[PDB]
Amino acid sequence: PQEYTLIKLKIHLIPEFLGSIVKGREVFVVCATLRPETMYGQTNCWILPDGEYDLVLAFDQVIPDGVLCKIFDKYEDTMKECNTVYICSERSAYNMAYQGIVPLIHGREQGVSDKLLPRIVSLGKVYGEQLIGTPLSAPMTPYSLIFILPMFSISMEKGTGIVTSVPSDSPDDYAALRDIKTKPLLREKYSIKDEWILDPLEIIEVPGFGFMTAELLCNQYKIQSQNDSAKLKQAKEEIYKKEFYEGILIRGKYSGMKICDAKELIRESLIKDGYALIYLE
Repeated sequence: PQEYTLIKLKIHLIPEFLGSIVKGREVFVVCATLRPETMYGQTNCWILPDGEYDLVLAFDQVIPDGVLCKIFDKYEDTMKECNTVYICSERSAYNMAYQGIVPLIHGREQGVSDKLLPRIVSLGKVYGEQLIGTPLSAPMTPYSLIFILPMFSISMEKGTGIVTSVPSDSPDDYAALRDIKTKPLLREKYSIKDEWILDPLEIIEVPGFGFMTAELLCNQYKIQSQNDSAKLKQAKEEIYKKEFYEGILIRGKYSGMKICDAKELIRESLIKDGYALIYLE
């Protein structure tokens, strides 16, 4: 029952097809991480192309034993406290509703019965593929626009089904990004443009590994595709732990600190500046 940082990546250019649905509201794509420290190295964002994601109305402010949420009679009642849209899985939007991050509204249950059934405010459904190439304004990374690209190893059953890419220090991200870089047939299939593919960033030094720890571990485990999920799971646990203790930040406000010393502060800052939320799951 764990504490995630939910990172907000703002859509920088709203696709035509979503302009009617969105209506001058700020839209953010949202992703859950355990490693806010790593957000200095975002190169892209990852989405499941066949995944179905909702455009979910959300509270502008959150109030961060157990937790509150709010219900309203109708869509029109929320427009006061809610001028914000999050793209995410329906599943994860329900979790956010039950922690007070999105509004609920009075729905009536299907069928013969009267029973009150709380619903989120979905403005529409969208497939991931329809968002590939979308520019996002990402917090902390010095590339400051980054793009949505496809990753086929994403589970819709976890987080929001949309994920951050730090190929410098995430084996999954290294692997999915290398699959894009080295498979021209795959680029052509998703109309991937060369300018959407940004290089890894040097952000975290680990004694004996340097600044591309994910690439070295992928090699050491012999990870050949983003689909090698036993090896990736294992390697993800290794890098996590290794970087927690031995990793040194070489970027941003807290450069020169060990990650175990800076992680909390970095996370506090993200929540305080509005770049992220706490999300339990």
